[PDB]
Amino acid sequence: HMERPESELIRQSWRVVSRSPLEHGTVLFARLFALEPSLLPLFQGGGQFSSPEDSLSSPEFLDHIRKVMLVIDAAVTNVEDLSSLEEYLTSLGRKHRAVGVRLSSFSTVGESLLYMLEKSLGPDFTPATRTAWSRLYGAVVQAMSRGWDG
Ligand code: HEM
Repeated sequence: HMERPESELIRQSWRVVSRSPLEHGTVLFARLFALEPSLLPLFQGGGQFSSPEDSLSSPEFLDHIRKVMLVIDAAVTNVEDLSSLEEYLTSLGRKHRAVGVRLSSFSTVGESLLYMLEKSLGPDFTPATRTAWSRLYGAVVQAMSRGWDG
């Protein structure tokens, strides 16, 4: 349950972001690392003390930014009803727990998301657009938090 006018604020703004997902994704992660810098070591080359062993164990950053935005894409596609994605999102959450990402970190992503959108859109980031994106992202996180034994 999210109604057409709000779904449409989301579809439109996402269209602008979708012109350049890596560029905007990089803004999201930069804010993210400013807020939680301890997440950096989870990516290939994000360590101060790591060998080339991480390159295969760990995700590469720009590649993973693509994956993040693809998942957000699916959420947008299902903005009006998100239940067909809960299976997946519960599975994705489990993966993030498995490699040491705290649930609390996904809040920091939310802020970073709103920050990216705000930079991306300026006055077009209307209060209703911000609120709707909180609801949408919160719903995504809700589904994902299922993978944390909770
Ligand atoms: C602090 C935030 C985040 C960190 C540190 C992070 C870190 C990682 C890491 C380390 C992996 C590799 C997982 C593995 O192969 O075991 C990964 C995979 C992934 N992440 Fe994230 N992630 C974050 C947020 C997100 C968010 C918000 C999304 C989507 C909404 C996302 C989507 C993905 C996807 C799709 C994969 C691929 C997993 C697969 O192949 O099944 N991540 N993430």
